[PDB]
Amino acid sequence: NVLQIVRDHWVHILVPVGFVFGCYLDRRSDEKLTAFRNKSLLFKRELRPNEEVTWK
Amino acid sequence: TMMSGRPGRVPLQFLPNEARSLPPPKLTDPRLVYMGFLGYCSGLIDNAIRRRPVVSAGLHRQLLYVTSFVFFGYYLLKRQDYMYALRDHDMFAYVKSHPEDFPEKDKKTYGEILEEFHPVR
Amino acid sequence: HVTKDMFPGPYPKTPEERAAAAKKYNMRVEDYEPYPDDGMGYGDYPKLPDRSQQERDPWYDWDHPDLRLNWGEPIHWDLDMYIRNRVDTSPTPVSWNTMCKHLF
Amino acid sequence: MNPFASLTLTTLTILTIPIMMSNSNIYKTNLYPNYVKTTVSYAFTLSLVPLLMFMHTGQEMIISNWHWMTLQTVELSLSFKMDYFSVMFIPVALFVTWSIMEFSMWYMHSDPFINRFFKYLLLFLITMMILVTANNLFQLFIGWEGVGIMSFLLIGWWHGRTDANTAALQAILYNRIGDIGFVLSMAWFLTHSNAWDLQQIFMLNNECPNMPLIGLLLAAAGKSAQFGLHPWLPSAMEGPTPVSALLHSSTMVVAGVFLLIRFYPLMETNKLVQTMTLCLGAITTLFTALCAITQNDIKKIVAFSTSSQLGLMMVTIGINQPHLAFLHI
Amino acid sequence: GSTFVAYLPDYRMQEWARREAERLVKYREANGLPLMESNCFDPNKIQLPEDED
Amino acid sequence: MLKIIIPTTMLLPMTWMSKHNMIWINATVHSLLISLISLSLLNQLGENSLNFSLTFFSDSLSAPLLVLTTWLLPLMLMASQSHLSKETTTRKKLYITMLILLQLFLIMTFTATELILFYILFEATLVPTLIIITRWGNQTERLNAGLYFLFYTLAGSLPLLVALVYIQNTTGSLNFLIIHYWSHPLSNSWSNIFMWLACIMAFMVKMPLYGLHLWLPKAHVEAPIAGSMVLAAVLLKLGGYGMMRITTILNPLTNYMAYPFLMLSMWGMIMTSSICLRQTDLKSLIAYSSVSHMALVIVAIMIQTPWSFMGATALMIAHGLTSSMLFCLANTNYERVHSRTMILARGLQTLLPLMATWWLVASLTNLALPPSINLIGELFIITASFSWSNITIILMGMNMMITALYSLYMLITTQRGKYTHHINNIKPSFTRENALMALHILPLLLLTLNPKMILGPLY
Amino acid sequence: IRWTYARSANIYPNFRPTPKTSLLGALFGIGPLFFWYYVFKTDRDKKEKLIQEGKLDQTFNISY
Amino acid sequence: PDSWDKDVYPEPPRRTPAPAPQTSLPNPVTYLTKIFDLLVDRPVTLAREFIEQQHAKNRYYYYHREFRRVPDITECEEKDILCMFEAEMQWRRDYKVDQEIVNIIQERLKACQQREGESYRQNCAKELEQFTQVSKAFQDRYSDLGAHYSARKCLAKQKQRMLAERKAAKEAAAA
Amino acid sequence: SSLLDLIWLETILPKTTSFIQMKMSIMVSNQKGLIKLYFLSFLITIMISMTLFN
Ligand SMILES: CCCCCCCCCCCCCCCCC[C@@H](O)O[C@H](CO[C@H](O)CCCCCCCCCCCCCCC)COP(=O)(O)OCC[N+](C)(C)C
Ligand SMILES: CCCCCCCCCCCCCCCCC[C@@H](O)O[C@H](CO[C@H](O)CCCCCCCCCCCCCCC)COP(=O)(O)OCC[N+](C)(C)C
Ligand SMILES: CCCCCCCC/C=C\CCCCCCCC(=O)O[C@H](COC(=O)CCCCCCC/C=C/CCCCCCCC)COP(=O)(O)OCCN
Repeated sequence: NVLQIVRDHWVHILVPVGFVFGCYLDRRSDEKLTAFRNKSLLFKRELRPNEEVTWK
Repeated sequence: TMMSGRPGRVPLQFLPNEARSLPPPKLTDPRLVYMGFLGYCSGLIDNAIRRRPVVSAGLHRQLLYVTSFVFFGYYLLKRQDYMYALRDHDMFAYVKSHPEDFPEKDKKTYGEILEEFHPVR
Repeated sequence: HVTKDMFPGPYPKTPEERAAAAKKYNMRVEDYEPYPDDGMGYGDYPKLPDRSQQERDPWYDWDHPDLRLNWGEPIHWDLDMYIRNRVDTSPTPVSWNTMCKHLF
Repeated sequence: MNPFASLTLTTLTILTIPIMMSNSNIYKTNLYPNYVKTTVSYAFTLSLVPLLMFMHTGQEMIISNWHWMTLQTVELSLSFKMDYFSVMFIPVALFVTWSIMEFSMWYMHSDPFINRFFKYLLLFLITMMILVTANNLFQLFIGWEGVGIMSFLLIGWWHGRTDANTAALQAILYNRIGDIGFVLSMAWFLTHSNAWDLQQIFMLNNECPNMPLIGLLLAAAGKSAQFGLHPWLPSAMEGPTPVSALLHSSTMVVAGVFLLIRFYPLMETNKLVQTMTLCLGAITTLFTALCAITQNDIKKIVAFSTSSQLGLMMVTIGINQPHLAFLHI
Repeated sequence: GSTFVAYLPDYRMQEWARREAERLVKYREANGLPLMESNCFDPNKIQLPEDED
Repeated sequence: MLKIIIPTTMLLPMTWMSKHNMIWINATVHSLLISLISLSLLNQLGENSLNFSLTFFSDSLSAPLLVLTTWLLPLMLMASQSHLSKETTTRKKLYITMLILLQLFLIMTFTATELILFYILFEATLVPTLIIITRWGNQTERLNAGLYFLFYTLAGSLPLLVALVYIQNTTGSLNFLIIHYWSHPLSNSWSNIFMWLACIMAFMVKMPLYGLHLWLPKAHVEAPIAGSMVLAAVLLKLGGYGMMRITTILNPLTNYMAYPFLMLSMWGMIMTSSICLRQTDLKSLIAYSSVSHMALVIVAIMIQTPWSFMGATALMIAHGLTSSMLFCLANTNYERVHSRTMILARGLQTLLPLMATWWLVASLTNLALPPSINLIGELFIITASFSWSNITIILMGMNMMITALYSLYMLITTQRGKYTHHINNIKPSFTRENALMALHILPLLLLTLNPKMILGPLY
Repeated sequence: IRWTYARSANIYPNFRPTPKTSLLGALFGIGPLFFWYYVFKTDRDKKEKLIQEGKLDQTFNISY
Repeated sequence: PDSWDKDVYPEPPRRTPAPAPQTSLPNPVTYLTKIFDLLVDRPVTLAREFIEQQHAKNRYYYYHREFRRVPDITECEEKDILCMFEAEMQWRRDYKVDQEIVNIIQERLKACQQREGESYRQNCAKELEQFTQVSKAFQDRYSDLGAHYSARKCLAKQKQRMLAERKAAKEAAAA
Repeated sequence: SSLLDLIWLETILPKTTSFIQMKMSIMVSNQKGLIKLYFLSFLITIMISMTLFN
C-alpha cells in the first residue's frame, strides 16, 4: 500500500542516497586539485577546438 | 609560539579588527557541519537521559542545541583562522627581516650528488 | 553445573587432602599417586600408568568404543598421545633393545 | 591442422566431463559407474591415435595455451608437454584404469557410496594425467599434491576403521617429507635458472650442481616409497582392493621414478647423485623383497613386490638408462 | 562482480609494455645495438666527484 | 573514496531506525551492496596509486585488504544471527553498530595517506573490538582476554606515537608519498636503533611475533564468533600492512636489525605448529595456526625482497579467508555441542556430510594445497627466504609438514571415526551455515584464477 | 572437564621456579634461537664475503 | 599469421620430409588424418568463417598509447618534487619495458630449445648468448635494489659501479 | 605448550608487570592517614629540593 510501506521501507534508500552523496563529494573534492590540469610535463596537450578543460 | 605578549594586542578581544580582512568560513564548512552533528548528538543524549522518546521527544530543544552549537562553532572557526593567519604573517615577516639566519640553499642536481648505495641481499 | 571443589587443585601434602583428592577423581586412595611436586604445574592430577590406549581390553563394552574409554574414569594426562591413532605401547613379540640392535 | 595437439588435449578434457556431471541427475542413479567406465574407455581409444602418429613420425610438441601470470621476468602458463614419455604413458594408464573400473563395478556392488568411489577414482586419474603431462614445475607440483590428497582420501575409505585413518595420515606424512625436497628443488631452480619451465632448465644447467638433484631425488624417494620412507606403501593397503590395484600398485607410486626420468638431461651431468640413487634403489629393492619373502597377507606380499619393482627402476635410473626404466614402468 | 573483475580494463599496462618491448627489440636488432644497455642513465649527464687520491 | 565511507556511515541510521524483526535483513543486504561497490578499487595501475584526495589514497596493497574487509561484514552478521536470538532489540542494534564502526575504522585505516591519521584509526579500531569481546562473550575469562588484548597492543603502540611525532619534526612531513620520495639512509647509531625498535615493535606486537602472542589465544577463544572472525581475518593484517608501509624509511638499518625477529619468527612458526598437534581445544588450535602463518608473513616482510612482498600479500588474504572459515565451522560445531572440545564430539561425518566436505575443503586450503593462493604465498615466501639463505628451507619444510599433520589431525578427530553415543541433539545443518561457508570458500577458488589482483604493488 | 581444566588453565597457578624448571626453560627457549642465529649469521657472512670477492658466479640470478 | 612480427620472433624455415611408402600396407595415420579433417576441420572452419564475417560487419579500432620523454632523475633538483615524480614514473615504465624485453628473450630461448630436439646443445648457441648478455645487463641494472626500489637507488648503484670501474681502469693504466 | 607458552612467556612480560604494579600500589596506597607523617615527608622534600636543585 502506497504511503504505508513508506512508513516501514523508507530506510532502504539511505545507503543509495549516501552513495550518490559520496560520489558528488568525491567530484567536488577533485574539483579543488586542478592546479596542474593540462600542465603536466608529459600529458601536455593542445586543446581541441571544442574542449575547455582536459578533464573534470 | 606564545603570541600572548604580541605587541598591539587588545587584552580581551575575541576578534580584532584586522581579523575582518580574512575570508569568513562558508556556512557549509565541514567543521560547522561537525558542530551541528555534535549538537544533535547532545540533544539525543539529553532525550536518552531524561527517559523520553530519543529521536522525537523535543524538536524545539534539539533545534536549539544544533543552532547554539553552530553559532559557537562559526565564531570559534573565525578566531582560529585569524590566529593561524597571524602566525603565518609573523613567520614570513621574521624570515624576511633576518636574511642571515635563513640563507638561500645552493640548489643542486642529483647528477652531481653521491649517495651511498646499500644493496639488499 | 560443576562445583569449585571438583576442579583440580594444588599438590596435597597432608594425607587428609590426599584422600580428598583421591575421592574427587573417583579412584582408590592408595591407588592414587600424583605427579612429583616439581616446578611444572601438574598439581594434584593422578599419575596414571604410561600404559597406552590401544592395548586396553578390546572386547570390553566401553562407553566410547573407538577411544576405549568408560564414562567417568580419571583421564590420562596424555590421552591425546594415546588414541590408537598415534604412539602406542603394545608389547612386541621381540624385545625393544634387540629390535634396536638388529635394525641399527 | 596437426591433430596431435587437439587430440592430446581432448583426452584430458573428456576425462573431466563426469566430474562436471557429478551434480546432475545421473549421479543419483546406478548408471553412474557404467558412465564413468565408458568415458574412460572412450578417452583411451581417443588417446591411442597420438601414439600411432608419434610412432609413424616421431611427433613431439608442447602447448602453452593459457598464460596464468607473469612475475617480473618469469612467466607461468598452463603448458603441457606431449613428448614420448607422456604420449606413451597416457594409453597405459587409461587402459589400466578402464580395467580397474570394470573390475570395481563387480567388487564394490554392495557399497552404498559407489558413485562417490568412482568419482574419486576419476579425480585421481585426472590428477595423474596432470602430473604426467606437466611441463613446468608448478603444474608438476599441482599434480604431485593432488595425487597425494586423492591417495589420502581413498586409503581412508572406511571412516569407521581407525587403521584406515592412521594409514592415510602416515602416507600424507611421508609424502610431505618428499615434498620438502621437491620444494627445495623448485626454489633452487627458480632462483638460479630463473625459470620453472623444463626447456630453460635444460638449457641453463649444463653441469647441474648437487642441491637441486638432491631435492629431486628426495622427492622421488618420498613418493616412490624407497628405503628411507618405505612403510607407507605397505601400510596403504587398508583401502579397498581396487584402490590398491590402481593407485598404490602401478600408477601413482611410479610418480617419483617418472619425475627422475623427466629430469634425465640433468642427472647425466652429475656423478654423485647417480651413485646415491643407485644405492638407494638397490638397498630398497633388497629390503622389500626380503620382507615379502615371509609375509602372510596376500595384499602385503603384492605391495612389497611393487616396492621392489620401484627399487629396481630406481636402480635403472642409477645406471643412466632412463628409457629402460620407462619401459619397465 | 567476478565478471566485472575478470574484464577489468588493462590499467597496469601489460600489453603496452609488451608492444614497447617488441618495438625496442626490433629496432635494436635491426641496427645491431646490443639489446639491453648496462647503464640505466647516460654517463654524460652524470657528474662524478673527482677524488685525486 | 567517500563513495565507500559515506554508505558505511549511513548503515548506522538504517540499523537504528529499522523494524525490530528486520535489522539483520537490511544490514546483510546493504553490506553486500557496499562490498559490490567497493569491488571497483581493484582496478589499480602500474603507476603510483589512485590518489583520491589529500586524505585518502588507494594502492594495489590497500585494495585487496579493503575488499576483504568490506566483504567480511555480511558473513559476520550471518554468523552472529544465531546466538543473538534471545537478545533484546537494543542490544542487537548495539552489536550491529559495533560491527559497522569496526568496518568503518578499518576502511579509514587502510588508506590513511598520512601516518598520524593511520595511527589514530589503527588505535581506534580497538575500542569496538574490546567491547565486543568483553560484553558478548560466553566464558568467564573474557575479561582477562580483553585486558590482555588491550594492554599488549597499547604498550607496543604507545612508543610509535612518539616515534612518528619525532619523524614529523625532523623530516617535516608524515604524508606517505613525501616520506617515500624523500627517504634518506639511517646511520647505524643507538638513537636510530631505538627509533627502528619503536617504529617496528608497535606492528610486530599485533601480527603477532612469537613471544608476544599470549593475547591471541585468549582473545580468539573468549570472543564471540564475529569477534573471532574479525580478529583472525583483518585485525591481524593491520600489523603486516603497517610494516610494509613503514619499512621504507628505515633502510639500511633493517639489513642487520631484522636478525632477532627473523630468528624468533622462524623458530616460533615451528613451535606453534608443534603446539597445534597437542591441543584439547579447537578455537585455540586455529588461533595457534594463525600465529604460525603470521610468523611466516613476518619473515616475508623482514626479508624485504619483491617476491617476499608478493608472497606476504597473498598469504595475508588467503589466511584471512581460511581462518574465518575455520572459526565459522568451529562455532557451528560448538553451538550444537555446547562444550568446545575436540574429542567430545566425534564421527560427525556420518551425521553431517555437507559439513564434512566443508571441513575437508577448509582443511585442504589451510594445508596449502596447490594451486590455491595459500600455496602461492607460501611458495613465494619460501623461494625468497631460500635466496636470502639456503638453510631456511629446513625450517620451512618442517613447518609445512607439521602444518599438514595438525590440519589433518583436526579433520580426522572431529569428522572420522565412530560417533559419540551420548549426544542426540545434532540437528541437521541449516541453510544459513551452509551458505556462510560456501560464501567463505568460493572467493578463494575464484581468486586462484586471477592471482595478480592479490599480489601487491611489486607485481 | 577436569582433564581439560588441568591441561589448560591449571598450569601457571601450580608453577614454581626451581633449578630444573628454570634450566629447562632457559635451554629450550633460548638455545635454539641463538643456535639458528649463529648458523644463519655464519652463512650470510660467508656469502657476502664471496660476493665481495666476486667469486660466486651469480649469472642468471635475475629474480630475488 | 600476421598477428605477431616475424623479425622479433624468428622462426626457421621448418623443412619437412616427403612420404615415401616402402610397403603396400595402408598406414592408419593417413586415414585417421583424412577422417579427422573431414569431420572436424570443416565444421570448425565454417563456424570461424561465419564468426569472422559477423566481425567484418562491425569494425572499430584501438590504438597504442605513446608516451613523451621527460627529464630523468639525473637532471633533477635536490628537492624538486614534481620533476622527481615525473622521472620516477618514467623510470618505472622503463623498468616494465625492460622486464618485457627479458621475457621476449626467454621465450625465444625456450622455443629454440624445444624445436631443436636432441641437438639443442649445439643449434641454440646464439639464443643462449643473447640471453646471457641481456641477463647480465638486467642484473647490472635493477638487481639488488630492494623491495622499495626507486630511481634514486638505481642512480646510486650506477654511480657506485662507475666509481669502482673508473678506479680499476686508473689502477690498470697506472700499473 | 606448557613450559614455554603457558609458564615462562607468561612469567616474563605480563605476570612480572602485574606483580610489580600490585606491589607498588600496595606500597603507595598504604598510608595510615596521619598528618604527622605527611608533614614530616613535606619537610623532608622541602629540604631536599632546597639543597639539591640549587
Ligand atoms: C558442481 C560440479 C561442477 C559444476 C560446474 C561446471 C562448470 C566448470 C567450471 C569451473 C572451473 C573451470 C575453469 C574455467 C576457467 C575459465 C575462466 C577464466 O579463464 O577467467 C578468469 C577470470 O576470472 C576472474 O578473473 C576471477 C574472479 C575474480 C575474483 C573476485 C572474487 C569476487 C568478489 C567476492 C569478495 C572477494 C573476497 C576476497 C577479496 C580479495 C581468468 O581471466 P584471464 O585468463 O586473465 O582472461 C580473461 C579474459 N580477458 C583476456 C578479457 C581479460
Ligand atoms: C621477549 C619476546 C621478544 C620481544 C622482542 C625482542 C627483540 C628486541 C631485541 C633488540 C635487538 C638487539 C638490540 C641491539 C642490537 C645492536 C648490536 C649489539 O647488540 O651488538 C654489539 C653491541 O654491544 C653491546 O651489545 C652493547 C649493548 C649491551 C646492552 C643491551 C642489553 C643486552 C641483553 C638484554 C636483552 C633484553 C631484550 C628484552 C628486554 C625486555 C655490537 O657492538 P658494537 O659494534 O660496538 O655496536 C654496534 C652499534 N653501533 C654501530 C651503533 C655502535
Ligand atoms: C609487548 C610489549 C612490547 C614493549 C615494546 C617497548 C619497547 C619499544 C622500543 C623502545 C621504545 C622507546 C624509544 C623512544 C621512541 C624513539 C624516538 C627517537 O628515536 O628519539 C631518539 C632518542 O632515543 C631515546 O631516547 C630512547 C630512550 C629509551 C627510553 C625507554 C626505554 C624502553 C625500554 C628499552 C629496552 C627495550 C628494547 C627491547 C624491547 C623488546 C620488547 C620487550 C633520538 O634521540 P635524539 O634526542 O634525537 O638524539 C639526537 C642527538 N644525538
